[PDB]
Amino acid sequence: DLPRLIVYFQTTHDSSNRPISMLPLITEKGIALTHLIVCSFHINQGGVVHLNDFPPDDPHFYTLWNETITMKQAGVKVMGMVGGAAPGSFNTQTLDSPDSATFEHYYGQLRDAIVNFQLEGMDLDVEQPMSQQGIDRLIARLRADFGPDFLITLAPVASALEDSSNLSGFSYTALQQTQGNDIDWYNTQFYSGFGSMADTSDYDRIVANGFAPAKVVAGQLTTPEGAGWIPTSSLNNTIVSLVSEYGQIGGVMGWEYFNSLPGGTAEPWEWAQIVTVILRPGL
Ligand SMILES: *[C@@H]1O[C@H](CO)[C@@H](O)[C@H](O)[C@H]1NC(C)=O
Ligand SMILES: *[C@@H]1O[C@H](CO)[C@@H](O)[C@H](O)[C@H]1NC(C)=O
Ligand SMILES: [Zn+2]
Ligand SMILES: [Zn+2]
Ligand SMILES: [Zn+2]
Ligand SMILES: [Zn+2]
Ligand SMILES: [Zn+2]
Ligand SMILES: [Zn+2]
Ligand SMILES: [Zn+2]
Repeated sequence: DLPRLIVYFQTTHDSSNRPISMLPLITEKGIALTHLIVCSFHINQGGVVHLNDFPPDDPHFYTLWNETITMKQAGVKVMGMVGGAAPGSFNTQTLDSPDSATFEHYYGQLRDAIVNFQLEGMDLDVEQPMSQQGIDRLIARLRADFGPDFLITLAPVASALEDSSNLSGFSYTALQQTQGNDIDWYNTQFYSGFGSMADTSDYDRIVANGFAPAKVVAGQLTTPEGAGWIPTSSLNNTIVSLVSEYGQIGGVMGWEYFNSLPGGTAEPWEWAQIVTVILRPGL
């Protein structure tokens, strides 16, 4: 059900090392959260999968995993993301390995984490180069093992869907051609210099390059701690225009939860309330 409202949840504990609850996203009024992406999972050569600084089964994450059950009860799909800023998950030592046993070993760890933590999807946020063969295999294998209703997404930077600047090495247009039916949507990063939601031009260019609006989620920084943040009012103006063109867009994702403007660390759920008013103004 479009539009999706997706929140990345990377910072899991506050400055006092206390868990940050994800539950206000379902308990505070006026939020239509569709997906919560727990991140960032890391594949480590010679190691075990980590969620940020600890293995996901560590006591550090007891509160997190307990809360995910409640999120799912409320109708939110809980996914993981592997990759992001920290290199190591998609190189020739791990998931891009040309050694079959090495690939099976690290892939098996990812598969096992998905099963053990009862995730409903996986976002492959590839921010270092990975071969075409490697990404194609990973997606096809995930699809093979987890079935057609498991969610598989990627997080291209916006220009990577416009035949331009790309963090991932492989081609997203080639990927869409060969594995597009296995990919539910693209968490498209309109920030860091790679694209802008301040007008419709970038989103329209991506659509014209063969990526359906239903599969292009407009990614947004939730704070100006980075490059390319825009006010939600600007986001709204652009989305109104896009909807007039396409009827339905893929939705919006936010990087990342805990300190989101306007409410900050005190009230980080206010972002999701505002974006819900943008995407579903009749709710
Ligand atoms: C919930 O937390 C308890 C610790 O109080 C832990 O034993 C249990 O495994 C947790 N549940 C999940 C799904 O992680
Ligand atoms: C979005 O923009 C339209 C057109 O300017 C406006 O009517 C509406 O108030 C805006 N919605 C939100 C949630 O800001
Ligand atoms: Zn460790
Ligand atoms: Zn990132
Ligand atoms: Zn990113
Ligand atoms: Zn189905
Ligand atoms: Zn396929
Ligand atoms: Zn093109
Ligand atoms: Zn407030």
